[PDB]
Amino acid sequence: MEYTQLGRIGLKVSRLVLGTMNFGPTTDEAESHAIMDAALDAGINFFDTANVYGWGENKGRTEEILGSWFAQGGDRRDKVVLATKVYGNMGLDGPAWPNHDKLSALNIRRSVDASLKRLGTDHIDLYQFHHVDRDTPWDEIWQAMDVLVRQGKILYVGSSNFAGWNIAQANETAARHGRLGLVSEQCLYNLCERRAEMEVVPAAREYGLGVIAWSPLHGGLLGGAIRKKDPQQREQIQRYEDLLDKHGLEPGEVALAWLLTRPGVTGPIVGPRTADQLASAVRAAELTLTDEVLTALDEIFPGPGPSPEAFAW
Amino acid sequence: MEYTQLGRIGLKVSRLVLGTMNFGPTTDEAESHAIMDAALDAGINFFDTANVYGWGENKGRTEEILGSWFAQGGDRRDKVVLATKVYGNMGLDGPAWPNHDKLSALNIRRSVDASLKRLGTDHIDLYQFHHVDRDTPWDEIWQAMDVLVRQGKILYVGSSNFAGWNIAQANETAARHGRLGLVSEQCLYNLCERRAEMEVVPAAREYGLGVIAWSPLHGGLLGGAIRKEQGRAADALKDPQQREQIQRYEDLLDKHGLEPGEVALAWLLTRPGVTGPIVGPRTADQLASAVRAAELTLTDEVLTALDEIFPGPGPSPEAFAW
Amino acid sequence: MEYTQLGRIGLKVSRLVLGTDEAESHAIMDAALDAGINFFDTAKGRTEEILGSWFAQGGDRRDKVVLATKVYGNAWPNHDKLSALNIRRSVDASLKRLGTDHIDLYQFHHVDRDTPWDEIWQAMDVLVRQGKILYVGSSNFAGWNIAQANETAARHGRLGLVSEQCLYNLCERRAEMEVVPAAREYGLGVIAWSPLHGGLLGGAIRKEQEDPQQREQIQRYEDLLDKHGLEPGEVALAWLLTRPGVTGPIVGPRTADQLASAVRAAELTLTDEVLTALDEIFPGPGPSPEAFAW
Amino acid sequence: MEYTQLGRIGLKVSRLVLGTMDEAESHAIMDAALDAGINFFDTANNGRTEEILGSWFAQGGDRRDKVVLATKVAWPNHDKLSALNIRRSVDASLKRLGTDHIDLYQFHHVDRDTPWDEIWQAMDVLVRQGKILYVGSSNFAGWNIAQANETAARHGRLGLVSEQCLYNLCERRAEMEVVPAAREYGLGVIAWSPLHGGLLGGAIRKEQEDALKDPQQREQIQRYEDLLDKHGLEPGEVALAWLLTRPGVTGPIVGPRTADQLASAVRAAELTLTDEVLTALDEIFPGPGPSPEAFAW
Amino acid sequence: MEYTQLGRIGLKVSRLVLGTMNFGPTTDEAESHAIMDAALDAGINFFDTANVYGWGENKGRTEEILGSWFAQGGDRRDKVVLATKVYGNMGLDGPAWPNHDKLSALNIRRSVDASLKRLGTDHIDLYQFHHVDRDTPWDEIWQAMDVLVRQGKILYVGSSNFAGWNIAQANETAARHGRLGLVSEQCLYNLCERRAEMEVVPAAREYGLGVIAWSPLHGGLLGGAIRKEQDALKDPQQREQIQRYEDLLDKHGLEPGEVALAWLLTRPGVTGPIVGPRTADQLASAVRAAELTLTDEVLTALDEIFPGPGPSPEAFAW
Amino acid sequence: MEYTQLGRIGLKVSRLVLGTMNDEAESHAIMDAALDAGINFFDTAKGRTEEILGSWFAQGGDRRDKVVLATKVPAWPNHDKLSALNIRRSVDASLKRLGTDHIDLYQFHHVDRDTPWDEIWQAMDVLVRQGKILYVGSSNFAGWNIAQANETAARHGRLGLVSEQCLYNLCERRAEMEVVPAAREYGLGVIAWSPLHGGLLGGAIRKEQLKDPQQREQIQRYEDLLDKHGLEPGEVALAWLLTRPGVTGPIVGPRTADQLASAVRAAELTLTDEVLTALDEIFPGPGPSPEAFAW
Repeated sequence: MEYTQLGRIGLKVSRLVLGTMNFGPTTDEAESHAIMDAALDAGINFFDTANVYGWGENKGRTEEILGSWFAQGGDRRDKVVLATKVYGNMGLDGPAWPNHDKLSALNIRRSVDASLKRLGTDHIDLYQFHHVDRDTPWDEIWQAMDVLVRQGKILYVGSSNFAGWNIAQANETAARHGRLGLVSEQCLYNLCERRAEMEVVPAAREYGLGVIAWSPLHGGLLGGAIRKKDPQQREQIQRYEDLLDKHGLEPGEVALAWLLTRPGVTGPIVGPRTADQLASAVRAAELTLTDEVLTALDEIFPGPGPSPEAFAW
Repeated sequence: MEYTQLGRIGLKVSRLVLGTMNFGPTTDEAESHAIMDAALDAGINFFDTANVYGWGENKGRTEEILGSWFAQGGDRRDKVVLATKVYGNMGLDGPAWPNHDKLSALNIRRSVDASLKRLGTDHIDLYQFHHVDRDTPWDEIWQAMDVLVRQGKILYVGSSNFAGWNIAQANETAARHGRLGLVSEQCLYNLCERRAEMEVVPAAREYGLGVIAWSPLHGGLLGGAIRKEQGRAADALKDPQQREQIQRYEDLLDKHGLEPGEVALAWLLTRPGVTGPIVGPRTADQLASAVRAAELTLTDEVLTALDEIFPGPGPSPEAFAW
Repeated sequence: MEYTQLGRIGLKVSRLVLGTDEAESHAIMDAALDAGINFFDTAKGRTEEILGSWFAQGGDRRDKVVLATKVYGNAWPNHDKLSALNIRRSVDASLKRLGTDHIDLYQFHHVDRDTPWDEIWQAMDVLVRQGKILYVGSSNFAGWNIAQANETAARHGRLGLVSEQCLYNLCERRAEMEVVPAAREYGLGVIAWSPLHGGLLGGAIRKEQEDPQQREQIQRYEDLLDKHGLEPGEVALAWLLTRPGVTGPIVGPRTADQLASAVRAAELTLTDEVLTALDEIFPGPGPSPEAFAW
Repeated sequence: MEYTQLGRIGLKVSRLVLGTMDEAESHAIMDAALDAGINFFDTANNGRTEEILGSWFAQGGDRRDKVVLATKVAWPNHDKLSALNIRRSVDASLKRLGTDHIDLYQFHHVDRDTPWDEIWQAMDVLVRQGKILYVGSSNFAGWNIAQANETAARHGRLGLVSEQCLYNLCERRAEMEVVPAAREYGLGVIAWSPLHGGLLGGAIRKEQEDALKDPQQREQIQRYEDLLDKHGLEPGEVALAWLLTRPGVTGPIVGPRTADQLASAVRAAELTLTDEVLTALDEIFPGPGPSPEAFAW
Repeated sequence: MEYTQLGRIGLKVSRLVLGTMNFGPTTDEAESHAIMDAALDAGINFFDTANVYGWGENKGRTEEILGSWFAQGGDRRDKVVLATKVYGNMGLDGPAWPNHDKLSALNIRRSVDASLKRLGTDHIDLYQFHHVDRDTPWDEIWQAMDVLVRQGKILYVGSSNFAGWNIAQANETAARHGRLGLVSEQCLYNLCERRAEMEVVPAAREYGLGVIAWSPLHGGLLGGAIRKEQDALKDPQQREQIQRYEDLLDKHGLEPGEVALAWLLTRPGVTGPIVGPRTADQLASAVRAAELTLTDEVLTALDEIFPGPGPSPEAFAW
Repeated sequence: MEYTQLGRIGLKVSRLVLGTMNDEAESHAIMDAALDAGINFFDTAKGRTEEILGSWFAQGGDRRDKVVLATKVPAWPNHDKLSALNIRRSVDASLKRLGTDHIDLYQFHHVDRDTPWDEIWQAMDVLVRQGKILYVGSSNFAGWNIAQANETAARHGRLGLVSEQCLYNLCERRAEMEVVPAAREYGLGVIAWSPLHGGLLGGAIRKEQLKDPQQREQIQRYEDLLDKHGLEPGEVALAWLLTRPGVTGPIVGPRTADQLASAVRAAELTLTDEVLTALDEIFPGPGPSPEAFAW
C-alpha cells in the first residue's frame, strides 16, 4: 500500500480511502466489520464516513457500525484516521427543519455531538463539511470548529463539494488568527467528470489541501457497466471498455488507478461492498497505467484543465 | 411561515420571533406551554426570553417555564433558537447591589449559569445584552462571551437597546481578534417610534446584524387602543395631539378592512433590515392573529398613508442636517 | 482666548474656529490672529485662493494657523463624494489655490456610504506620507460612521478622524443622540456648524425692527436674554462652549465688532440659572438608546 | 446612460466600457463617448492605443479629468507579473498616456509563478507615489481573486476592484467560480468580448447580407437570430443587454468606432429584455451555474 | 458608601477595600466573619487577601477563613469581589524551593488551585501578582492567566508592587492578542511615602488601572503614633513630620488614622485604600473616614509636612 | 576611543557624545579634533547651535559622512510640544539650518502628555520613509513613556525609540528607579545629560577662590576623596557614569582642546572597587522601583 501526506499537514494516509457508504444500507454490520478488518491488514488507515450514511430512517447507522467496530478493541480506533461529515439533514428526507442542515454554529454543534455518540469515540480526526454553505460566514464556521478543536473533540477540518474560492476564503480566514485551515477537499472527480480540474483542484494545491475523489467510478459507469440512455456517453463508455479489453484491464481498477496519477490527488474513496471488492481495489493501487493507455484515455475522456485557460486563455 | 437569515450569519430564523414576557406574569405555565407548542406548529423556531422576565420576586420564572417545556422531550430544545438576556438586576426591584446588574465580566458569569440552570439546558443559542453598558469596555465584554463560547455554553451574541456606534465598536473590537461579533440587535422600533432608523438600523445593516423589533405595538397603542376605549399607552392617549395620530391610524385601517394589531407587525416586516417583530401572545388565538399578520400584504396606498400619519426621521446625518 | 486640545490629539486650537472680495478678509484674518485665533477653516474656491493670497503676504501666516479645508461637491461622476479619484483631484486643486504645500486638517464634507473606508484611508495615507496632509476630520457624519472610520484606521496604525463638524445649536440638538457620543468615545473634537441656526439664534426677532411655534421659541429666548442683560448671538456661542465634547463653534466675523462680539462670547460665563432656562426653551433629546426607549 | 458602482468601491462608472479595436477618428469617438456620458476608458478590447489616448488628453478641455482611465500590463521578465515587469510596464505606460496617474491598473492575466506579497509590494509602491489609484485583474480564476484580496486586506490595502473576464451568451463558464468569487469579494465584473468576437453580432445574416463551420454551433446561432427576428431586436444589442441582467456584471467592453456603433451600444444599455426573451435566450445558450453544483451537487 | 469603577473596567467596587491579613493571625475566625458581615452591611464588596496571609507555618489560613465565611451561605460569595494573590512562598520561610515563589506559569498553576481549595469557591474575581518578577516574560505570564480565565477560574488580573513600565509592558502585551490586561495596581502609597506618584500612578492612570493603596497608615506610623505612646522611627526627622501631623490634626480635632485614609481618597487615580480592621470598631472607624471631608486648608498643611515628588521626569529633571 | 552599540540597534557610537558648546570657528576646531579622537556621535542639546554644524558640514572632507547627527524638536499654540504639526515644522527648520538632507537621530525634547503615540509615530514615520530621518530617540521621558512609545511602534512594525537622554549624574540618580530600567528592558541607549550636575562634580569648591546648604558637605567628601586618590573631579564624574549598566555614555561640551582631551582621559580611566565603593557611600542611589519605596 502506498502512503502520502494529506496535502501539507503531518498526517500520513493511505492512497486508498475506505468509503463506508454501503455499510448498513447495502452491506451488513458483520461483513462491514470484516471489510474494515481486511482494509487494516492491507495497510489502509484512512476511513471515510458521514452522519447521513445509513439512509432514510437509518441515517446514522454507518457511524454506529464503525462505533461497534471500534468497540471490539484490538487498537482498531487507535489505528484509523477517522473522518466523518456535517451538513446533511439528519431528519426524515426532505425540507429540513431550519438550522438542522447547513453549517451554522448551531447545526455543527448538534451534529458533532450525535456523530461522536454513534461512533463510540471521544474524537473525530477529520471533520469535513459535506458541502459549501454560502449563508454561513467563515468567522462563524471557524468559531464552531475551533471550539471542537480546543476541547480535543476534532483534530483537523476538511471540505467537500466546495468551489476553489471557498477553499481560499476558508484557509485565509483561518490563517489570519492562527488556525489550521482545511487540510483536505473531498470533490467529485473521475474520468467522466473532470471539471474539478478547472479551479477546485488547483486551489486545493495552492493552499496545500489533500484531494480525495468521490464517485471515482462515476456511479459505476466506469465499472464495465455495459456487460449485459443518451447515445453519446454510451459511446464514450463503450470505447473505454473496448480499449481496456485490448489491454487486458478491468474497468473498475483503471478508474481508480487513473485518479492516482492526477496531479495533487491524494487518492480516491473506494466503496467496497464485499472484501473481494476491497481486494480488487487494492490491486488497482499496484496497477501502473502505461503512457499508451493514459494517452488514449485522455482522448476518450478529455479534461478542461485549469481556469481561465479552460474557457478563455 | 417566512424564514430569513439572521443578518450575515448562518442562522435561519422565522420572521416572527416568539417573545415570552407574558409566560408566568400574565399566562400561567400550562397555557404558556400550549402557545409554545403552537408556535412550533406555525413554524416559529426563534424564542426570545430574558432572565428578568417574571417580575419582582418572581424574576426568572419565564425561563423556568421554557425549561419545563423543554423537559417534556420531543425535540423542543433541538428545534428552537433559544435566546435570553443579561444586564438586568435579578435582585429585588430597585437599586441593585454593585456588579449584580449591567455587563461586567462578573455579572455575566453569574447571570449565564443561573439562566442555564433555570432553562434546564446546557447552552443558549442567542445570548443578548439587554442594554448598552457604557462603563464596561469591549475587551472585557468579549473576554466574558468568548469564555462562554469556548466552553460551549453559548453560540451567538446579540445586543438590545444599543446605539449605532455601540454596534460598530463591538463588532470591530471582536473582528480584530477573530471573534464573531454581535449577530442581532433588538431595538424599540414601531410606527409611533421610528428614531431607531436614524443610526441604530443603519449600523446593524452595515455590520450585518439582524434587526429584531421589540414593543412592535408601542405598548398596545397600535393594537386598537382607542377603539378598546369604547402603562405607557395609558396616559399617552391623554395627549390631544397624539390621540389624533392613533385616531387617523384606526380610521384608515377601518376603511381598508384591516386589523390594528396585525398592521403593526406587517409594517415592521416591510422596513429594510428588519428580521421581524417580536410577538407577545397571551393566548393561542393572539398567536394565530400574529401568524396572519406575517402573511398580510400591505399595499402601497396603505404604506403611503401610514408613512404620512407616522413620519420617520430616516438616517442621520440627513435626519437633522442634510 | 481659551485654547483646547483637539479631542485626543496633540493639536492645540482656539475655541473659536474662524470660518467663512479679497482685501477685507485679509485684515479680519490678521486681527483674528491678533485675537489669538489659530484655527482657520474654509467652511468654492475663491475662499481658498483668498487664504492663499493671505499666506503669500509673508509674516508667519502659514506657520501660525491650523489650516483646515474640505472636499468638493454636495454632477459628473467622481467629481463629488469621497472616492480615491475625487479625493486625489480635490486635494491637488486645494493645494494649488491655498498656495501651500500641506493642509493641516483635511475634512470630508459629508458621509459617502458608497465608498469603503479601506479606500478612503488609502487615499489619505498617500497624502500623509507625501506630507500633503497632517490630520483628517469628518463633517456631517453619523456616529457609527466615526466608529467604523477610526476602527478601520487603527487596525493598520493610521491616525483616524481627529474631528467631526456637525450641525449643533440650541434649536437643533439631535447630534446629542449619537454623533457627539461617538465623537467623545473615539476622541474627536466636535466643531459646531451653524452655531446660530442660520442667524435664527442671533437676535432675529428684533432685527424685524427694520411657523408660529418656532418664533415663540425664539421669542422666549430673546425675552429671556433681555431680562438677564445678555446678547443673543453671544449666548448661542457660549451655550455650545459648555456642552461636553464641543471644541468650539465656527464663526466668521467680518467687522471688528463681530470679532470682539465673538471673543466676548468665548469669555462669557453663563450662570446656572440661565442654562436651566435655555434648557426648557430648547430641550435636548439625550443619547440613544435612552432618547427613544430606555 | 446608466451608472453604477464598480463593485464595492466608491468609483462610479458607466455600464458601457469603452475599449479598443489613426488618431482623428479615435479622438472624435472618445469625445462623443464622453458626450454620451461614458466615463470608463480602457485600453483593451495593450503600442499605439496608449499614445492615441495621451494625445487625446493633450487636447485639454478637462478630458483627462473626466475619464476613469484604465490600462493594463518574450525576453525574461518582459512579460508576466514580477515586480520587475510591473515597474517597467507602468512607467512606459505613464509616458505614453501623457498623464501622471492611471486610475485602474489591471493585470492582463494571472501569473502563477509570482506570489501576491511581491505583486502587492509593487502595486502598493505605485499607489503610495500616486501613480495608481485602483488595481484590477483580467483572466483570473475565482480562486486567484480570493487569494489576492485576502492577501491585500491582511495589511489594509485595497484589493482588486474589478475582474475582466470572457463573458457572453455563448461562453458562460465564468459563471462557475470567476463571477461568484468577484461578487463575494466585491469586484466589478467587466465582460470582455461580449459578442464572442462578433459571433453574437448577427454573424449569419452578415454571411449573406469563423466558428460558423460547425453545424452544432451553426444551429445555436440560427436559433438565436431567428428568435430576435421574431422579437424585433438587433442581435448585437441583445448580447450586451443580456449581460447587463447578470448579477455582479458591471458592464461589457464595447469598441464603437463610429457614432452609429455608439448609438447602437447606448441603445443596448437601454433595452429591457422581457422575461419571455430571457427565458428563450437561456434555453438556447444554457449556463452551467455555480460550482460545485455545476458538476457535483 | 461611595463606589467607583475599578479603573477603566465595568467592575464596580467600594472605595474601601477590606484588608484581611489580620484574619487568622491576630483576629480569630469567628470574629473575622463578623467583621466581614459588617463590611457587607456597610457596603464594602472589595475584599482583598493573599495566599501568604497567616504567616510562618500558617500561610493559607486567611484564605480558609473566607472559605468558611462563604460556606455560611447567605449570598456572601455572590456579593463580594474576592481578590487574592500569587508570588510569595507558601512553603517554609526563607529561600524558596525553586519555582515555589515568583511568577513562572508553573508557580501560577499550583498557587491558584491551592488558593481555590482554601477559599472554597470555583473562581477568583481578582487574581493579583504580589510583586514584579523581572525573570518571567509576559507571553509566559499572560498564557497562564489566560488559561485560568478561559477555564472560568479567574475573572480579572491585577498587579501589586510594580513599576510604571511593568504595567505598560504587561497591558500592551495582553492587548496585542486581545486579552484584558491588568485592571488594578496595588501599590504602597501614603502620606509618608509618596514616591508611587513618580511613575507608578501616572502609568496606572494612563492604562486605566484602579489604584489600591496598601499600608495606608505606613505600618501605624500615621495611626496616632506618639499619642498612643502612653516601626521604630526614633529618628528625629520623622517625629517632626509626625508631631506636626498629630498637633495639626489636634489643632483641627481629627483622628490620625482617619485622615491618612481620607487623604488617599483625595489623590487622583486612587480607587481607595485597603483598610485592615482587627475589630468591628476599627471597621466603623474606616467607614467614617470615608465620608470625612478634609478642608482645602488642611490638605495644604499635610502637603508641606509630607511633600510629594510628583511625576517624573519633572520630579528629577524638568 | 571606546565604542558601543546604541542600545539594541546596529548603530555603533563612541562612548562620548559631543554636546553643544555655545563661535563658528572655535566650534569647528573642537569638532574636527573630536573626529580625530574618534568621537563620531554629535548632538545639539537650537538656533545658532545647528547652523554652526551646518557651516561645518559645508567644508566637506567627509564630515557629514563620518558623523551620526542627532538633534531635538508662553509659546504660540503648536510651536512647542510634540503635535504632528510641530514635528514637521521643526524638522524642516532643522534640516535647513543644518545644511544636510537627513538627521540620523531625531530626538524629542521632553515628554508631552497630550499627544498620543499613534499621532507621534505617524509624523516620525513620514520622515523616515522620505529619508529625512533614520532613528528616533527621546529626552526627559518617564520609564512608562519609553515602554508605551515602543510597544506602540512595534504593533505596526516601526523601530521604536533607540535611546533616552536623561538627567543622570552622581548627585541625581533617581533615573535608576524606572527610566534606566525601562530603557534597559526595551533596548535603548541611555544618554546622560548634565553629567557634572551643572558643574557641581568638576571641582566646584576648589575653584571658589547655585547649590550650597546640605549639598556642600557631600561635594567636599567628593573633592577630598579625589585629592587623597589623585583623580580629577570632572573626569571621575564622567567615568562613574560609564560603569553604570545601560549607560551609553555622557554628553560632554568641551570648549577647549584641553577639555576635549580631558573628557577622553575620562573614558579610559578605570575606577577601582574602592573609589566605586566610596563614591556610592558619598552619593547613594535609590535602586529600582518598587524595592526603592516598598520591597
